[PDB]
Amino acid sequence: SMGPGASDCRIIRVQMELGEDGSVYKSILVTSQDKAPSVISRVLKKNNRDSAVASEYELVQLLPGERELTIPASANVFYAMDGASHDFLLRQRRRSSTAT
Repeated sequence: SMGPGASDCRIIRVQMELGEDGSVYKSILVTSQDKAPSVISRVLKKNNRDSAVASEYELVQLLPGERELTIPASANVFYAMDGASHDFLLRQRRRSSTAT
């Protein structure tokens, strides 16, 4: 398409397991090459955290049929996300270390 608003970035909503504090849903910017671990770092610091290694968490996209599409590390969220919902979440991942 054509139009003056040719910008290539967008903003998504991201929750966390906070519970009491309510659904975070913070406005997180998404660039053309924003990979999962880059976006996670922004979400973590938006949660008033001492924001930690993104490798300890995983990026998740919410889908309208009550499903979850988990975005892997080497995928640009901007293209990895299905694009059916601008809503996402972040959760601590339990998976091991740097064994070669």
